Amino acid sequence: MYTFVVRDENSSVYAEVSRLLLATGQWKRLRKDNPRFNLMLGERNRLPFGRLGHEPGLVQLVNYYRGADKLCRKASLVKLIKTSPELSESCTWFPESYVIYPTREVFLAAYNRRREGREGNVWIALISSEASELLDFIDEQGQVHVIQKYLEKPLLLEPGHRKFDIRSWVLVDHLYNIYLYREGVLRTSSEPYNSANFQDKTCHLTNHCIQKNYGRYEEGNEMFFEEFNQYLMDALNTTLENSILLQIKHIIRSCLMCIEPAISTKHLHYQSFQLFGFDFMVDEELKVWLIEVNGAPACAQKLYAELCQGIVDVAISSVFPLATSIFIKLHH
Amino acid sequence: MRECISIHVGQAGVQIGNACWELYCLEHGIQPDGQMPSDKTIGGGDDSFNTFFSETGAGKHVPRAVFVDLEPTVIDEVRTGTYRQLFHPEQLITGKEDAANNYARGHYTIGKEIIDLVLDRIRKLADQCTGLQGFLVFHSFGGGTGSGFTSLLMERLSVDYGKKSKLEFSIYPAPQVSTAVVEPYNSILTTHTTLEHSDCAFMVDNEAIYDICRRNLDIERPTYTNLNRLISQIVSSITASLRFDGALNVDLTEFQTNLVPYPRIHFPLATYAPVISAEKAYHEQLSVAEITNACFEPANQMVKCDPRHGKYMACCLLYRGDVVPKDVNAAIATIKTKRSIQFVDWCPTGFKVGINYQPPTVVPGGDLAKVQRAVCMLSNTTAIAEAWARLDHKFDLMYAKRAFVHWYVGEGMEEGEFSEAREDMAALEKDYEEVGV
Amino acid sequence: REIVHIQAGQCGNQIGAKFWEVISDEHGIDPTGSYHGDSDLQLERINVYYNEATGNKYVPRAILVDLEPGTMDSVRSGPFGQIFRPDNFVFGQSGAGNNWAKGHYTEGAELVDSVLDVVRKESESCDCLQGFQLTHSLGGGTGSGMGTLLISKIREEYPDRIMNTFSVMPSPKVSDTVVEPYNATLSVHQLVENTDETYCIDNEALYDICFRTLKLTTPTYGDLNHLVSATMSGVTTCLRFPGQLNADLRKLAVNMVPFPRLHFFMPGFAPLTSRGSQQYRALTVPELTQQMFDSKNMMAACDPRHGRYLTVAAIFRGRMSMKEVDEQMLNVQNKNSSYFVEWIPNNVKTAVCDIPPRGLKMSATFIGNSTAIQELFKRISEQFTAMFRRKAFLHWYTGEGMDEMEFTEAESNMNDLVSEYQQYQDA
Amino acid sequence: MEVIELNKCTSGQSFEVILKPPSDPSLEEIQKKLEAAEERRKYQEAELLKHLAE
Ligand SMILES: Nc1nc2c(ncn2[C@@H]2O[C@H](COP(=O)(O)OP(=O)(O)OP(=O)(O)O)[C@@H](O)[C@H]2O)c(=O)[nH]1
Ligand SMILES: Nc1ncnc2c1ncn2[C@@H]1O[C@H](COP(=O)(O)OP(=O)(O)CP(=O)(O)O)[C@@H](O)[C@H]1O
Ligand SMILES: Nc1nc2c(ncn2[C@@H]2O[C@H](COP(=O)(O)OP(=O)(O)O)[C@@H](O)[C@H]2O)c(=O)[nH]1
Ligand SMILES: COc1ccc2c(c1)CCCN2c1nc(Cl)nc2ncccc12
Ligand SMILES: [Ca+2]
Ligand SMILES: [Mg+2]
Ligand SMILES: [Mg+2]
Ligand SMILES: [Mg+2]
Repeated sequence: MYTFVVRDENSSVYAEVSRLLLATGQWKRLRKDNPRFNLMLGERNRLPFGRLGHEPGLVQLVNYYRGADKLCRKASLVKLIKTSPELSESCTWFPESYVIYPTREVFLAAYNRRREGREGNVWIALISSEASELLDFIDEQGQVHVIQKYLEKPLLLEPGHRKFDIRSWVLVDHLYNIYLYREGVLRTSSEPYNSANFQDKTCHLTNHCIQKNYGRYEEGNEMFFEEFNQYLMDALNTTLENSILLQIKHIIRSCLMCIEPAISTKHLHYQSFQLFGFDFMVDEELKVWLIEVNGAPACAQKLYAELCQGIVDVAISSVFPLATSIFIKLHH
Repeated sequence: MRECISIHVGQAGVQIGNACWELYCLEHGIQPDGQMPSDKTIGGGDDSFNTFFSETGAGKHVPRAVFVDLEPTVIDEVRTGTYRQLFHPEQLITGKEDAANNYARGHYTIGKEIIDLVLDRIRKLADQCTGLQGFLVFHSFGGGTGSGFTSLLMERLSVDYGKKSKLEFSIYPAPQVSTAVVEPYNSILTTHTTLEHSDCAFMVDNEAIYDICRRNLDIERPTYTNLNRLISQIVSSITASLRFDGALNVDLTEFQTNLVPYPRIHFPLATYAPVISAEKAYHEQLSVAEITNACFEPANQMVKCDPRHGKYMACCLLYRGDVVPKDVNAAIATIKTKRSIQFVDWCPTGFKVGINYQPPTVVPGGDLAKVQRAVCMLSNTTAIAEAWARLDHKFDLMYAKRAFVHWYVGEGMEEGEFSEAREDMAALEKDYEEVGV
Repeated sequence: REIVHIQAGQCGNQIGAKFWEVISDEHGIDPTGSYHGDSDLQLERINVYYNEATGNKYVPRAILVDLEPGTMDSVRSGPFGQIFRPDNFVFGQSGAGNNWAKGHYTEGAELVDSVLDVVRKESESCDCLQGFQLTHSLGGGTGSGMGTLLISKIREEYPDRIMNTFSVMPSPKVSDTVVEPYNATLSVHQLVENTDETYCIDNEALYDICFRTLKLTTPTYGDLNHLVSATMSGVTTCLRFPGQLNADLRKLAVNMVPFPRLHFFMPGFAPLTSRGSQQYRALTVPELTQQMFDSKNMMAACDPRHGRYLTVAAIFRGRMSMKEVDEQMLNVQNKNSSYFVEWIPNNVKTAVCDIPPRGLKMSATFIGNSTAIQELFKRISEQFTAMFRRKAFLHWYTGEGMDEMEFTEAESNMNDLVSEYQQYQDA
Repeated sequence: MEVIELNKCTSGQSFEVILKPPSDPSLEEIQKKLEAAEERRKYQEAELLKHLAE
């Protein structure tokens, strides 16, 4: 039998991956602190990578890439793009961002050209058009935060005149194969998009939680690719693959290839995989923008069974084999 | 010229000492009887190799070394082995009953009765030195003698040789070859007591050496002899600057200056390449760039850890064989573009490089192939703290139940030394975290 | 590192004699004490158990004790009886009557000083005495009562030496008298305080093994002692032969005993063999490993799955792949990790010896410190209380000067030992 | 790459390469703790011999 431990009871994804493993009859679950495991479904904070790969006679695998946080924290992501030549200061798919420490050096330099050319000049932290009022908010909080150009002309679904974000799930296995789950999900706003006041932000913040009119156009404010594609054909005379998905695969490949030297476990004494959540924003011109990367994402109830089963097939059973593919392999 | 005295404590320290001195003799052309034909100054001299060898009027070159173990069987093999003529009987010190894998028995019960004898034998070597620099101390973390007696000896050496540098070669415990279940206790106890008395310590994890022997030497079940010959090669690379003409790491003080900017964080990581099997009939000789690049693969380190996720405070490259600076710099420029090499902000980002043209020596009939060029990298990286985290975790599991603690208390030790030692380790791990984030 | 061996009483002298037969053959020593062997590994650590005599003769460092001459006469008549130093035969004439009080307080007290005289003479010749090993039963009177009296006096004169015992636990399946639970309970109380290591050899297990596994329908003591001598040869291998470990009794105690009172080991052996019958297929390393951990191969009638292992020492003997041994031993722990306490990391150690025991090409001996050993002491505690609640058969003991209180005290301490084992089975 | 302090001899050479600049207890105390531990051993042994005398 293969052995595994569960150290993040709050993970809906890996809770489902536990059951699948048990249901194979070839996987036994140990107690949190038993060291003689094949697989660690690790905690999200202070995972003890230093204690992995030192158990004689056990091939050990873990569901997190040490060093992947540099991509999955808003402040670190901005630093990674501005300083990595692979992505560069003038990367075309990441919005202008600046890291602001709250007790701004160059942010005001760009914001003051904003007043020059009279261009769109709304930014986000939490949304505003006046810098000195978002900074009163940043410092009356406590922690660091990024301020980023708010995209004023997003692509709006019809009917509804609604805003949305695209969540892509990406699995990276121990060989650093990059697998894009074929099923995405649009996280829509049930409210019409109002550009006259950002203080009212239920039509701007597209989070499924922040939508507490919610459930009107589609179940749970979730529009999946089948329907969204048919829409792009009827409405705009194009496909999801051509207008959006090419850029998304390009962005995913770019991000993950940039940090591969820093996080790869190819020649390590333990092995890693990780499931990422990429969040994309599409603009008026069918142009995709990366918003953030989630290192511990959740799924949609529709897709849990399929995706979690895919994690077992691609990420776990590839290392521990037992006694049609739902992924698109992004090549590199 | 300034002398260095090597001290080997316990089984691991003695058997590793055997391997090192065998190799030293082969590297300097010293025969098992102590004769050295190439030495034209009979009876003395201040050559570089005289740092490790004294000379008799009869032309015998005698290691500046003392061997000490609380039980005699291991040192008895030195007394009757190939190099028995090399050592004067007074440098081979043995008791009759060992520390029974018990730090407290080695440090208190048994150590109190032999420490004065050992210091007198060390004094005998020190008196033959015109300008002694310090000591190189070889021992295991896990043995009762290697841990317990070493810490007592290190304390007394600070008292009797206050101005002398002390370097360690320490064998970190690995279950695949380990002998005792209480080795995590002995490691933390000895590291706590010794920390302030050691200027620089090179840890060797038996797990790393074991896997290197299996992977690269194709030895299915490596023995101590396999491990120690490989360890002696790394030890030799580290001490070559003390035994040969050169400008880098020429005195023990220079090791601390070059490798240790803070006193407590004095555990440099050793990485060695290339390790090639003698049995392999076809081999392609690795270039400077290939062996240098291998210095950043965790599989070639003396302790398995991930330097990409720590910060560097110092980095030395020690080459032996056909190497010229131009190729080193070319290899480094390439490596810097493809690897995660982060230094602390208060340290310059640079490599100190030393090259000895004499290629590595191998013991005839050994497992290591002769190579055209080799390198040992000494980097002081916070990533080595992973090994402390591992050791402290095992310590915590047993100590939470007080398992085996009665054996130490029964030797005169107090329970509070366990928690005192563990707190020092907690502070040490905290130091590495402050410097590495 | 000399060991002084002591065998007391009928059972102690019968298993003790067989032990010396078995290891004498393994070291190439004949009944006359002359060495006619082929390998020098036989002599490298021969001094642990043998003194050297005039003419290059090897004399077991063994002392034979009993309150009646009968069994000791059988030993001196036995095949190797002429190898023991005649002065090391120390016997009375009255016997102990299966009465712990007689061995410990009256009959035994008259003889104990002359046993200590022989012990002292043997110890004074020792370069560096490791300690002592005692073979005895707990259900009788001499080995039980006088044996534990010797242990107490030995500790008083050698407080810094290791005391190790091979202690045969009584069983109603192999029983001589109804008072065996009394004698065993009184002895266990002594063992808990005055030994560092005790191999619990359960006559219940020995009987079941002869009956259920070796298919002997009516086993004798000779059949039981065949299992005992094979186990005793196994667990002393690392003391008698030069290995990677260079093991001794103190290192064994340090690493096997996390808490001083919990020093009672379950021995195990594989492959299980009956006398005068040789099976011809050698066991593969996987089969050796699986059998050695099988409850049916344990010499204490306890279910290891009813507790957890605190520590384990395993010894493989013969020509085999040490890489395969490492893999199989790692396989057992990894596949059954719940039965090894997690608060003692890496608590299973393995040794290998090239010399196999007589009649086998490969063998495995198991030494377990398992909390399931509490089942053995509970068993005896129930049989003890069944009689003691009615004070039955007590007059045999009060007639020697004992008081009921001393029985109550021994009962309480053994029940404490049981609950202390239970404390770490739940941790 | 800044190459500095290059030193050459017949046995080899050494040099430094920079890529980027920056951003005890006394004998008396030992003797007492060893004696304190020995005191504790002898106390424990005296307790045992007392117990064995009872
Ligand atoms: N690399 C290497 N490790 C060794 C060697 N000998 C022992 N060890 C390791 O050292 C640890 C045990 O310590 P030892 O040196 O054998 O014990 P000791 O210092 O003699 O102390 P005591 O025997 O307990 O009195 C274990 O972790 C062994 O794996 C050796 O020759 N080479
Ligand atoms: N530059 C930008 N321009 C326009 N809208 C933006 C934006 N940055 C963020 N948003 C909007 O704010 C919402 C939340 O932003 P963000 O993704 O950074 O927070 P979050 O981390 O809580 C969601 P998750 O963690 O699931 O990705 C996005 O869905 C998006 O609609
Ligand atoms: N295994 C084994 N048990 C024995 C042997 N002889 C006696 N016993 C057991 O020991 C107990 C009797 O003790 P015994 O040694 O004969 O009495 P003692 O001479 O006074 O020590 C009972 O439990 C017997 O079953 C023997 O040769 N082998
Ligand atoms: C649970 O950890 C342990 C258990 C036992 C031991 C050690 C560590 C270290 C050396 C002493 N020791 C052993 N001693 C003896 Cl005599 N025989 C052994 N046979 C097999 C294995 C080990 C043996
Ligand atoms: Ca000379
Ligand atoms: Mg987020
Ligand atoms: Mg030793
Ligand atoms: Mg009888």
